[PDB]
Amino acid sequence: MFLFFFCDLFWLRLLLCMYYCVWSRLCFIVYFNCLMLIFDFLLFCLFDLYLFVGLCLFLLLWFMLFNLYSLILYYCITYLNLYLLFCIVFLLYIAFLFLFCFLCDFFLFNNLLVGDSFMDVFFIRFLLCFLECFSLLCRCLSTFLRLFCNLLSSHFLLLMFFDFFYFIFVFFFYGVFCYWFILFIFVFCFCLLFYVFLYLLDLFAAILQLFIFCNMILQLIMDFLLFLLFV
Amino acid sequence: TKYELKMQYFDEWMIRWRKFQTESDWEIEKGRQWWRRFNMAVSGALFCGLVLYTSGTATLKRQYGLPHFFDIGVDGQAKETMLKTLTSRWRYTPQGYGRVLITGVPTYILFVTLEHYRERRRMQQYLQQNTVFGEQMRRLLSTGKIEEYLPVNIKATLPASQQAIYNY
Amino acid sequence: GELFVRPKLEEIPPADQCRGFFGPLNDSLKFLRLLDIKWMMNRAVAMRREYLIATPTLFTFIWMFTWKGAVIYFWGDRAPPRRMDWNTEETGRLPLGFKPTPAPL
Amino acid sequence: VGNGPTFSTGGECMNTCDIQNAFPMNDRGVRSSSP
Amino acid sequence: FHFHDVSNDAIKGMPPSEALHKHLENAQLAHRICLAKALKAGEPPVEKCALTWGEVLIRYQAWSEYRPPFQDSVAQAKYKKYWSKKRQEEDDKNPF
Amino acid sequence: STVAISVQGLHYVGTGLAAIALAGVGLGIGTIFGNLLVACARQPNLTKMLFNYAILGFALTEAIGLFALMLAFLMLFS
Amino acid sequence: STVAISVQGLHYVGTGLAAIALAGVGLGIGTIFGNLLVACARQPNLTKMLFNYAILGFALTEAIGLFALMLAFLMLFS
Amino acid sequence: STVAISVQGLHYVGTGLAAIALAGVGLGIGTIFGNLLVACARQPNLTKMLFNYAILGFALTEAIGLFALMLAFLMLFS
Amino acid sequence: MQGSWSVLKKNCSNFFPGLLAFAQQTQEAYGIWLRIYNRQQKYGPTDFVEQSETFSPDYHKRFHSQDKNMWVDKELCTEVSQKEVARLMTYKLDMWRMAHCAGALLATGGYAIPFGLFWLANDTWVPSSFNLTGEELRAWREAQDLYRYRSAPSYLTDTKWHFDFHAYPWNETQERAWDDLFEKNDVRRDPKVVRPAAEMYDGFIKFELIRRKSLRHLCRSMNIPTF
Amino acid sequence: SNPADHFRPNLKALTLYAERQHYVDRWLHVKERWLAPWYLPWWSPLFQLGTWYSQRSRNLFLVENHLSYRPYKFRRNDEDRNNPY
Amino acid sequence: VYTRWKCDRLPVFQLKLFTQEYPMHAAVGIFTIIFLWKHMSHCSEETERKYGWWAGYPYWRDPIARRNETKYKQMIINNDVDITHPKWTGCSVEQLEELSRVV
Amino acid sequence: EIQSRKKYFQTLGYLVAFIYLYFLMPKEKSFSGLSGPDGHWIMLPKGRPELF
Amino acid sequence: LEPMSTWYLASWAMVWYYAFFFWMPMVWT
Ligand SMILES: CCCCCCCCCCCCCCCCCC(=O)OC[C@H](COP(=O)([O-])OCC(O)COP(=O)([O-])OC[C@@H](COC(=O)CCCCCCCCCCCCCCCCC)OC(=O)CCCCCCCCCCCCCCCCC)OC(=O)CCCCCCCCCCCCCCCCC
Ligand SMILES: CCCCCCCCCCCCCCCCCC(=O)OC[C@H](COP(=O)([O-])OCC(O)COP(=O)([O-])OC[C@@H](COC(=O)CCCCCCCCCCCCCCCCC)OC(=O)CCCCCCCCCCCCCCCCC)OC(=O)CCCCCCCCCCCCCCCCC
Ligand SMILES: CCCCCCCCCCCCCCCCCC(=O)OC[C@H](COP(=O)([O-])OCC(O)COP(=O)([O-])OC[C@@H](COC(=O)CCCCCCCCCCCCCCCCC)OC(=O)CCCCCCCCCCCCCCCCC)OC(=O)CCCCCCCCCCCCCCCCC
Ligand SMILES: CCCCCCCCCCCCCCCCCC(=O)OC[C@H](COP(=O)([O-])OCC(O)COP(=O)([O-])OC[C@@H](COC(=O)CCCCCCCCCCCCCCCCC)OC(=O)CCCCCCCCCCCCCCCCC)OC(=O)CCCCCCCCCCCCCCCCC
Ligand SMILES: CCCCCCCCCCCCCCCCCC(=O)OC[C@H](COP(=O)([O-])OCC(O)COP(=O)([O-])OC[C@@H](COC(=O)CCCCCCCCCCCCCCCCC)OC(=O)CCCCCCCCCCCCCCCCC)OC(=O)CCCCCCCCCCCCCCCCC
Ligand SMILES: CCCCCCCCCCCCCCCCCC(=O)OC[C@H](COP(=O)([O-])OCC[N+](C)(C)C)OC(=O)CCCCCCCCCCCCCCCCC
Repeated sequence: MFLFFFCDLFWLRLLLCMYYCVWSRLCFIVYFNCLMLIFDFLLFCLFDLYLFVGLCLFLLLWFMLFNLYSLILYYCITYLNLYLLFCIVFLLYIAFLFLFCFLCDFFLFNNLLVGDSFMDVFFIRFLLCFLECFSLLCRCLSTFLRLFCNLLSSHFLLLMFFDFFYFIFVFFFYGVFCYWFILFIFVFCFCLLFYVFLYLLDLFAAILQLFIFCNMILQLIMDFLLFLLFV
Repeated sequence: TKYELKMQYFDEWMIRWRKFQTESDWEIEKGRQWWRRFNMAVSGALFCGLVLYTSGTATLKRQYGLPHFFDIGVDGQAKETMLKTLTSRWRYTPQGYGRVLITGVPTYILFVTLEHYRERRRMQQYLQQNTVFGEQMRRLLSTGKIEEYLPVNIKATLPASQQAIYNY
Repeated sequence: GELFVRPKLEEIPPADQCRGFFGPLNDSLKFLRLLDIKWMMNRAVAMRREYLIATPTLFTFIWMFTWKGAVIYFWGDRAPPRRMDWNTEETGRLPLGFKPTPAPL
Repeated sequence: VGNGPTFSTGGECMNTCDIQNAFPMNDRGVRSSSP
Repeated sequence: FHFHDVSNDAIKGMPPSEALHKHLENAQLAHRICLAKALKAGEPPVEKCALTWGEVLIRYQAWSEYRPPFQDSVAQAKYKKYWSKKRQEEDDKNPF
Repeated sequence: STVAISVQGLHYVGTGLAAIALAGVGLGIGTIFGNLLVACARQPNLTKMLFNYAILGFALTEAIGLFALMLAFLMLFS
Repeated sequence: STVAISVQGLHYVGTGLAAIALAGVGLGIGTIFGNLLVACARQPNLTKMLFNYAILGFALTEAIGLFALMLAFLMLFS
Repeated sequence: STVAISVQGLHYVGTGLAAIALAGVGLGIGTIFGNLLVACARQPNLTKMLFNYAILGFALTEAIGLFALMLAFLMLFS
Repeated sequence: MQGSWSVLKKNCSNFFPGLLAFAQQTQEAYGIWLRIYNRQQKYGPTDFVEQSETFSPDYHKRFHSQDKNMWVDKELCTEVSQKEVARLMTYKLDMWRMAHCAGALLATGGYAIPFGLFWLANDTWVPSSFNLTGEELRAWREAQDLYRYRSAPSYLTDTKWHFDFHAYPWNETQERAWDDLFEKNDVRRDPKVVRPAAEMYDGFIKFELIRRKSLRHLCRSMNIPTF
Repeated sequence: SNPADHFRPNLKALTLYAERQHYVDRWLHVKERWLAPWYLPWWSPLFQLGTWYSQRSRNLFLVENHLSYRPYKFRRNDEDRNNPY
Repeated sequence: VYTRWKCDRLPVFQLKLFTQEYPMHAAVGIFTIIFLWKHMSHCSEETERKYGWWAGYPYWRDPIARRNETKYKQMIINNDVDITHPKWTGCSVEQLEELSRVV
Repeated sequence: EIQSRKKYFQTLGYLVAFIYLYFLMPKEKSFSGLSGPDGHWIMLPKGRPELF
Repeated sequence: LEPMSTWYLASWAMVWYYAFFFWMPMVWT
């Protein structure tokens, strides 16, 4: 089976072509932490710690073109599938993990064995190492699951509320002319307030979820970085 | 001669018509698997030997010197013996692409040669078989094409409870 | 976190100081050090070779999370049924009177 | 005067940006939007 | 002619090979019935018997792929290891 | 014997149980805001960092609340 | 055999379970106002800002109550 | 005698119970951030280390909640 | 330099004479290298001969140490002359490029022929022995210089940017040395003023910690094949 | 249900089907055509890359002796749990 | 001065980007694509009927049946398949004629 | 200049594509069958009688 | 729910793979 379809960004691709044929400065970045990894001067890293900037920026742009514009009614999030997000997070996370593993430095994993020599090695430290190795994969899974479920739930809620608003607005507006107009006016104002609140909440939540999605990958990278001090 | 190009069609057909796989063919495939594992083992041993031979003197001293993890006494004796054996004579210890080539090319050549000749051996074995698979192999080598549904054409043997289809 | 420096040869405690599951495997019990996993773990921790404990674990997880997971899921053998359909070893053989084609020559 | 654009600013206030020193300051105390 | 019973209830207590063979025989019977009807009507067989032929083809594909396992040392060892007396008793006790 | 049943109304029960998860979500939000007021009382100048972090936590909890709401709708509309 | 049972009274249970979600909302609001009173005494000069923040938190909790209440009425009628 | 009954709707009720585990997750997250604001109010300069540890705690808590979601979806589709 | 039909014809015409000259140079360079290697193994320091291991402090990855894994044979003039050393270096470059090409040929069988056509159309990666006249040698040198111009600025910018964004000089003299090290070739740099930068960078990054991307840029600038 | 139906791609244009046997056979023919010529020796890395892994996978499939039944990959109906056929 | 992004054409820059900037990511992406097309590229007829149609499967015209019919007719006509062969029918041609005369 | 020309052509192409997609292209697998294709099989064998 | 479906997962993921391998270089340059 081979299905031929198209993403829902064609108009946005046209706009990007129209507006970015000429250069322009970028100063606001959703995830700015990918550009400043070191805060204490004289610390430098021999590992390619800035390799994630390009992928981070492209992912932010793509996910913003999809999610933020999905608030507009009937707009489609073409990539919204659990296993597709699993594929994306697998690509990124496992790529960085295999970059660290291909380094062939086993000492890099010394920190996996949690605790000190005082703790029993077999009955405490080994169990902690097992749990942390499990927690890495769980972090990957959690990133992808959170990204999927936030969008799915928010859009379900928006659709349900819009259906209720349409129903009451269409089939109960005549009450404006009746003696119970005050009840309808109260309900209508309540609905407008909830509409605005839902839109604001979704707007903020999409950006925040993208921030956290990039933050998880940067955290994975940071968990294996070692900084040397200039002398 | 390139036996893999001929054998890929036969293997795919056998997978599609695996029901008619006699125990002899199954044994042939198990032997092929065992020989693949043996080839892998010998290639790995050769690669390890080449790596050890070309290792630097300081590297060998660090690897086969103190401390001893177990300190049983046999471990130290063996490590000292190996270190002395390696460091006694002069050894060509290249680095970079040279070591890569020296360590890999022999291993790759050995593995590929062994696997190719084992593939030829398996082709001969299937040729010598007196089962439907052997007939299919002979027909493939003769006409150059795989004849699907051959077992039902020549009426290959079936279980006593499944011979009704042949009843014509 | 911080940089790791391998211990010097003089900073490594002696093997006899290591403890096993029950007690130290000193003289008359050295050959049991090979079989005692906890003794080996303690020795590795003492010698600062902790990676020997961590590297096999993490890698294993990866090997499961990447390649063997799907292999088991898609091609693994489930539990056998109660009534088993064994092979009668009757299928495959050529029928009587069949003239097989000659082998290459 | 024409209606053409100028050196882009990205919507950043040069009096508080992290590279403010690279923008010259005029008599009024307002840093320039361009070099 | 008589079609075999390949319903879920009947299939439940049947070996895979027997079920596959029964499905193949049913497909062949349906195809031959359709061909006989076409011949009686005199119309071409290809224009009427395509779907039945395809069903026979797919049943053949499913039937020829399965090879019942050979009963040997390792297979018997696995079967005995999984099916212990305790497990057999538990299965007998279970109503499902 | 071999028996099989399907109850239509059970999907309502599962929906209500999922909604209970919001009890630990709404309370969690109050805890964040409860701490926020105390923090703002003893560090008025640093209201910016505290208010932003309070929003951050609220959205994080709201994610969990949205997790449960999705299951509730799935068990309510299907 | 196969049975298709439709119970007409199970939506009451689901509605009640959804209504339980308000226990968290009420407690969350109580926590917000409890901290507000403590904070006001600590730094009374910032009463208005703390009052506004408490209202913000209350609104967010009330919305969660509406989501929980949304699942209640739907089940109750549907 | 022994009667095997295969009820279908019981896979919904179990799902709703699993979601209740989220109640202890959302509250736990709120506790972390509630303490974060106070900690920032007490040692505001140390905001970064507190923020990172809060994220670490939030991550670990979220992992537990997902395990509940894993069970919830497994039962919902079973 | 971009490929051209004239260069393709030039290299095709001189292909077999070039191979023969390369073989003769291979024999001569093998003799020279045998002499040099014997001298190094006999009179070299213990660390240099035993290939002492130097590991980075962060990921413990081995790399050549300038102090230990490099040795200057002060008494090499007795056995090997300067011209022989220059010949050996030139043959090393040519042999590296020829080895890469031969490896590609062996790997891809007969499917490398069109890529061989692309190769002979450019003088960037052809051996110096393929030039049988002064003009051809001049064009080949021009191609090499073009490759060096293409690659060097990236390496210089990488080094300067990484250091300047992750560290600063300690004293004024080091500041001047660093600033004057990366001046354009139009101006003349005083080696005495610039030398302290060597110690400063030794403080920052030695040759044993050089990163793989910077190594790729350096190899590009040195006309060493990288793929 | 109806709300769930809103999360589908909205620009589906065409669907093409192909049996695994057919396109696998076509790919094998292409590979044989490209790996046949004499100027590509069997010991070259490219030829081995092309052939060895496929041979190993097919051999692993052939040696397989599973006590359980694996339903046909391309059945007409695979949505029924109580009917592997 | 020379820069990959500014001087190279798009295909060359793409190859450079995914070979000397993000090679591991490209390798993992190809691995995942191969897995997806090896294990998630099939759909049975029942699955298509249940979920494969926007508004539902139109049983009143059964498009799947017509699609399969066209497929099988094309295969038979092009490959010159004798669908009356005993293997397809399970009986001899004479038996088929007898059955046709009977029914 | 190069980017301006390229983006001009790309904008025209994307405008054509957008118009076709959102105003002309029919959705596949329609219930009534009045618009869009129902799909078909490809790569079928041809001229291979031995295959069957 | 299609978001939970896998009957056409490969064709669905082709969109992301095209975006990553073919559109990222264009957005990059
Ligand atoms: C049998 C029926 C026919 C179908 C046959 C199919 C055969 C299939 C074989 C088997 C394949 C199996 C695997 C399939 C997997 C599919 C997966 C999938 O789809 O995932 C979704 C996923 C969706 O991606 P997306 O996010 O939508 O972005 C991709 C877009 O292309 C947009 O992304 P982008 O913008 O980033 O792309 C770059 C874009 C950059 O932007 C542009 O260049 C702008 C233009 C964009 C064009 C592409 C968008 C298409 C929009 C819809 C169609 C437009 C109208 C067509 C009108 C048709 C009318 C009938 O540049 C281009 O696209 C370059 C092409 C430009 C062409 C310009 C031509 C100008 C001609 C001028 C002629 C003038 C003549 C004058 C004469 C005068 C005489 C006097 O698809 C893909 O990733 C691509 C899948 C492709 C797989 C390969 C298929 C094989 C090739 C088939 C070619 C058929 C040609 C013959 C057709 C004839 C008409 C019927
Ligand atoms: C450097 C990288 C760092 C970054 C890593 C980044 C990634 C994360 C890491 C984790 C991996 C992530 C996963 C990513 C996907 C990668 C692909 C993948 O997973 O595919 C697996 C995939 C799994 O197979 P499958 O497709 O699922 O099919 C299953 C079938 O079994 C397939 O059937 P088959 O026909 O292919 O056969 C396969 C065969 C493979 O094995 C063989 O063919 C035979 C053995 C080969 C040996 C190779 C050479 C080893 C060294 C030789 C000796 C050297 C020293 C010589 C000098 C000695 C002086 C005394 O295995 C078996 O069937 C098992 C046979 C076991 C027999 C055991 C008999 C009992 C006695 C021996 C054991 C017990 C001893 C007790 C002693 C007690 C003493 C007190 O492929 C394979 O594993 C098999 C093919 C590849 C074989 C490669 C063999 C070499 C492996 C490397 C060895 C050296 C490095 C390790 C040590 C390093 C130390 C510093
Ligand atoms: C179409 C062809 C297809 C080919 C496929 C095969 C793979 C690709 C072939 C090669 C491709 C070309 C490029 C390769 C990488 C080059 C790396 C490089 O630049 O190295 C420079 C380096 C030269 O630099 P150097 O300064 O002279 O020395 C390096 C320094 O020591 C460096 O100093 P350092 O400070 O960095 O020291 C650390 C260094 C120390 O290491 C070294 O440098 C020493 C050399 C390596 C030693 C490796 C052996 C270690 C001991 C193994 C013991 C095994 C016992 C098992 C017993 C089992 C009993 C049952 O590295 C390590 O510590 C790494 C140790 C290895 C860990 C392996 C972990 C594997 C995890 C497996 C996970 C699970 C897998 C799946 C499941 C399997 C089981 C079911 O090269 C070498 O030293 C050796 C290079 C060897 C290249 C590979 C040769 C390939 C031969 C292939 C033959 C078979 C062909 C099959 C064809 C099939 C049909 C198509
Ligand atoms: C037929 C089977 C084929 C198998 C498949 C092969 C597939 C292709 C892979 C590449 C194979 C090699 C290609 C030819 C290279 C030319 C010979 C050579 O090594 O030149 C020296 C040169 C050494 O480089 P280096 O960086 O200077 O070495 C540092 C050492 O410290 C240097 O040490 P040093 O500083 O002390 O100085 C020593 C120097 C001093 O000498 C000199 O200065 C005098 C000049 C000597 C070298 C002359 C080279 C001339 C090259 C051009 C030849 C003519 C081409 C004509 C083309 C047109 C024809 C019409 O002499 C050397 O260079 C000696 C190096 C050590 C020997 C290496 C050869 C080992 C393999 C051969 C034996 C095989 C035995 C098999 C047994 C089987 C048992 C079962 O070679 C290179 O440039 C390296 C190769 C570059 C391409 C690498 C591509 C990736 C390779 C990955 C292989 C992984 C394992 C295999 C599996 C692959 C699976 C994917
Ligand atoms: C007889 C001779 C003597 C004997 C033989 C001797 C040995 C010879 C061999 C060795 C030679 C070595 C030296 C070679 C140097 C030249 C290299 C080169 O190519 O330079 C660029 C070369 C031009 O060089 P240049 O002008 O001198 O500039 C050099 C500068 O220095 C610029 O330099 P640069 O540094 O900027 O350029 C570098 C650039 C080089 O690249 C390029 O420049 C790209 C070239 C292609 C561009 C194509 C653009 C046009 C596309 C058209 C598309 C179709 C249009 C429509 C057609 C319609 C037809 C009807 O980038 C790269 O190097 C990237 C490397 C990427 C490596 C990829 C590795 C993948 C590994 C996979 C992962 C594995 C992981 C491990 C997995 C392990 C699992 C176990 O490019 C071309 O000439 C382009 C040719 C385009 C041909 C037409 C389009 C393709 C036609 C395909 C036909 C297919 C027919 C069959 C179809 C069948 C269908 C079923
Ligand atoms: C309604 C049901 C819903 C179920 C949902 C279930 C979850 C589905 C999630 C899908 C989306 C997420 C996918 C993430 C990625 C998963 C990856 C995965 O597990 O794939 C494994 C699979 C396993 O492959 P396989 O299935 O072909 O395994 C063959 C094993 N035998 C032969 C025994 C059957 O990998 C692939 O699909 C890619 C294989 C080709 C690429 C790798 C080749 C090199 C292999 C090296 C080792 C062996 C050779 C020797 C060394 C090299 C010599 C040259």
